[PDB]
Amino acid sequence: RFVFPEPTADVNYIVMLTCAVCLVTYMVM
Amino acid sequence: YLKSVLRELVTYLLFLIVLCILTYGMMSSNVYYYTRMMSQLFLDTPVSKTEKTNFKTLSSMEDFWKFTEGSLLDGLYWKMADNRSFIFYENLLLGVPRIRQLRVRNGSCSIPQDLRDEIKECYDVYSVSSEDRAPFGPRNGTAWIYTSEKDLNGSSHWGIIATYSGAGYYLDLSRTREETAAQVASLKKNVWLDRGTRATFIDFSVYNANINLFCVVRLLVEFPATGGVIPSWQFQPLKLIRYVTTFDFFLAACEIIFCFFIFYYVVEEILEIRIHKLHYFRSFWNCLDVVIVVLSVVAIGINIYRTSNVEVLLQFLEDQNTFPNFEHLAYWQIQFNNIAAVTVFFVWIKLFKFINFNRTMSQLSTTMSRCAKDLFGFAIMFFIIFLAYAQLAYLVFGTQVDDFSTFQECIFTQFRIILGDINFAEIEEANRVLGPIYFTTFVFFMFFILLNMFLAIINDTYSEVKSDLAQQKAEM
Amino acid sequence: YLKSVLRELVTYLLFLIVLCILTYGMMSSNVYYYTRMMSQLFLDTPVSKTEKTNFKTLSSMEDFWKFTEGSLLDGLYWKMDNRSFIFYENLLLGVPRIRQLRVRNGSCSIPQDLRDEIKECYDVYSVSSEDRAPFGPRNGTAWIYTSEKDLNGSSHWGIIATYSGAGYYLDLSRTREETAAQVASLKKNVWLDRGTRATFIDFSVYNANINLFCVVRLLVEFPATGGVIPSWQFQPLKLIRYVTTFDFFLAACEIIFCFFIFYYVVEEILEIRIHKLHYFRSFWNCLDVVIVVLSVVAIGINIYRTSNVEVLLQFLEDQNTFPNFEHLAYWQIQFNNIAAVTVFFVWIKLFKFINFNRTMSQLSTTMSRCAKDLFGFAIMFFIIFLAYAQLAYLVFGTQVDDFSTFQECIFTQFRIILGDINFAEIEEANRVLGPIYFTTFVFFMFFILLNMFLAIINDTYSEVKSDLAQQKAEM
Ligand SMILES: *[C@@H]1O[C@H](CO)[C@@H](O)[C@H](O)[C@H]1NC(C)=O
Ligand SMILES: *[C@@H]1O[C@H](CO)[C@@H](O)[C@H](O)[C@H]1NC(C)=O
Ligand SMILES: *[C@@H]1O[C@H](CO)[C@@H](O)[C@H](O)[C@H]1NC(C)=O
Ligand SMILES: *[C@@H]1O[C@H](CO)[C@@H](O)[C@H](O)[C@H]1NC(C)=O
Repeated sequence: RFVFPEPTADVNYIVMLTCAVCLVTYMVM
Repeated sequence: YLKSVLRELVTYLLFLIVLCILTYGMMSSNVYYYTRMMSQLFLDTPVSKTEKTNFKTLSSMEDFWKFTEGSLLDGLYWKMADNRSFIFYENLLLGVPRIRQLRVRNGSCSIPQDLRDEIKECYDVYSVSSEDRAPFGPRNGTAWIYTSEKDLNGSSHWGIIATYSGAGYYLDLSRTREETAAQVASLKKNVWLDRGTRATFIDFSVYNANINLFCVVRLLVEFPATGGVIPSWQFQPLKLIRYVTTFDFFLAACEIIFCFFIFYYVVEEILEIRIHKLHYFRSFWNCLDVVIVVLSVVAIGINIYRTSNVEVLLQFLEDQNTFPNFEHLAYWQIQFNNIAAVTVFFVWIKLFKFINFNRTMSQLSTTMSRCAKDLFGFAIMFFIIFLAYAQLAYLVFGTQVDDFSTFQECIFTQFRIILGDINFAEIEEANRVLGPIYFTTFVFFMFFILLNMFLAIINDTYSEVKSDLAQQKAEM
Repeated sequence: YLKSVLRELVTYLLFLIVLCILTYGMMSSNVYYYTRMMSQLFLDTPVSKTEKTNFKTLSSMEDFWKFTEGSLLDGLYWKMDNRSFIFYENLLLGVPRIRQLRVRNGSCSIPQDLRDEIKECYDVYSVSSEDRAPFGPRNGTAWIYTSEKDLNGSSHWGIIATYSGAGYYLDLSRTREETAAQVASLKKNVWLDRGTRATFIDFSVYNANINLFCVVRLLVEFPATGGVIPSWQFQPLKLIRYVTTFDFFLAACEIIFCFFIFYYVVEEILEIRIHKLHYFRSFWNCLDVVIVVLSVVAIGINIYRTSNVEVLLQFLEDQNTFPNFEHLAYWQIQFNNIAAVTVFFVWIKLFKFINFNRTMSQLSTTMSRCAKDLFGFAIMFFIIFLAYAQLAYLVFGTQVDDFSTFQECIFTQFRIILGDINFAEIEEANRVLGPIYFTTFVFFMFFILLNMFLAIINDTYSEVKSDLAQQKAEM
């Protein structure tokens, strides 16, 4: 029921930006 | 105290002169002219008598076809039973050259349903997922059959648009000009470069037996999905038969001396970190040591893994009618050169530890070390503003100017604007408004405010340092 | 203020006037246009009507053979035996000479692996590995080695290496037809083989209107990797000085300069015998010593040069040979360099006397007290500069031809500050670690090292003003 993701597309920025914003606000707080 | 400092300085000076000898040996006399003549022979020659276009300014696929059966064949085969070819009557062409193609399949791109009446074929951008792996055209030989990366002894390349695999449809050319011309004509007739193609590689090598220096040539042409042609080139000189003359033995001796010096430094570092000062990182003269040691160890490992893997030369030397694979050696040579350059730069920077022999040099070092903190504190804000301008320029001008097309290109363009190396025409014609505003505000706020605040901080720190040393010395 | 300093000032002004006259009398106009027309005639002219290639853009050996039989013979011989006038004013002296330097086959060690495919190796040019044997139809002097002492030659220091004065030479003729036939026969019997490493063409003209010989030397180098590197040298000389009254005036000025130099030498020698022994702790004394030694060197060079005019007399005895004027041109260039350096130093010596009021004194004191800190920081600045230059040499030293040599790396780094470097070539030479070097260098030069010089100057100037004000206001 679990599938290894394929190296399709190029890259996604939504998840990376959200994680970076969360880490930065955590550090500042 | 100073007695051991003398020994440390002597050891560092010996290390420095050994490294300088090694770098002078590795960067020998003028091999610049070798690559100069090769490049100007292959990159600057017009593709034909009538056309004024060359490889550096390719525009379409027909230009590539003209260049292939054209300037390339003229610059490859030189006349002087099926004799070899000497390119400048000095450089020997090893084996045969090879051409290779990377293409995508038809149907890897879903067009909207309401538009599936006027158009029926869409070719995706290059990706290993969507790469074609099927025969096409007159499927006879290796030019119309997919060959795996491991069956081609290939590797990735990291071109400009994307990173290309080591597989594809390849063809090995011949030793004489007539055979190669016939092969290229047969490829062009039974159409080989269709809309599905995405990259083309041409590889060969030469020897130039006068000096002892191989040269590997690789030409890449990229066909993006949006249309157009992007050419690139790569000429690399190598040395794989090192031990010939006395200077080679001298360089080998210097290499083993360098290895012994690195081992000595590693032992000293471990011994001093083990016993005392377990924190050890509040100095900035010990992080430099570990950085230098790590870089030198990586360079030694790369050299060991590179010089011992010369089996391809042995395979080529027993059959000189086949394409020699020299791309891996060129790649590792480039990596070794980069690492060695960084290491020698840091070794030179390390010299600042010993220039303290009078009151004039001590106070300058004290001033620099004291103002480093404030400079970093202000540089954080400076870089935040710099990146704000860079991202604004990337978002606004990024699709029209050819100089803001990527974020790093925006950064480099701004750094060039600081030097006054900018041309205002393109930045203005791209946007009537917000164009002049960006340039004017950037120049004003960068030269009138940010550049002067650094001077303010540095001058205040230097003044206070000099005044407090002067007061302490005059009142003791 | 008193008589001694006034005497020193008067003597210095007289010496400066003498030097100004001497330098003005040797760098007049109409000397630039001479060499300019000569260069336009010989360099910019296409090798033939059907080709756009000239000497400055030679690319192969066939291009060299086209140039030799083409623009060279058009620019040397002009029609009115008869003599040749270049621009109807410039007279071609004697005959031109061509000379090649080559290495010997077998000057290498071909690796054992590839010994079965390549049989010929010719090393790069060196004195220890140069050919000394006849080749081809070994009858004339173009197929026989002639030593340096028998050619009255000397080194050249070309682009790639320093070439010897020997080689295989040929003296051309006075008429175009004979020279063309000679070059045709020299090309039919192959004279430029794979072993050829350098070629020289030499001649001279007179231009009797003004009194100025011109010596022309063209060099073509063939690297071991294939290709052609051209270079040229046009140099005007004066060897018949005493023709007019201005020449006698210049000779009198030269004698006066010699007397002044003797007086300065005897004064400096008389000073350091017992009086202030080891007085080298002053700037105005080291400057005087430098000026004296440079002037003595220039006087010695001039004496050793002007007494060597035997070549001119020999040529005038027989005007059908090759005039050998290369040594005179070399020594003239050296003398010009020395004269320029010494005139620059005697000009900057003027700061010893501009102290007539308090403003000049304050500025001089500030400059004097800035020297130590500026030198101490310049040591660090040049350490960083040399580290960056070495990194750039190791990274771009084979593709960018602005970093192709260490001194070229230094000059390119100095030009980067002025912002006249393309940055397009160093971007494609190395996509990573190329831009990093550029950005880091710009940041550390413009933001950290200029402001440090300015801060040092500011602090020193303020401290000097404060000290001088306290000294003056507390009498
Ligand atoms: C590409 O594939 C489509 C089906 O998606 C087909 O209709 C079209 O003919 C193909 N084009 C070719 C094979 O050139
Ligand atoms: C790849 O290398 C092997 C030897 O390891 C060789 O036999 C083979 O021919 C090479 N591949 C090609 C396509 O030549
Ligand atoms: C050049 O040197 C090689 C070295 O053995 C020799 O075999 C050859 O005959 C020489 N001459 C020529 C024209 O190659
Ligand atoms: C070199 O100088 C001597 C000095 O008289 C002269 O005899 C000789 O001819 C000169 N060499 C040549 C090649 O002319």
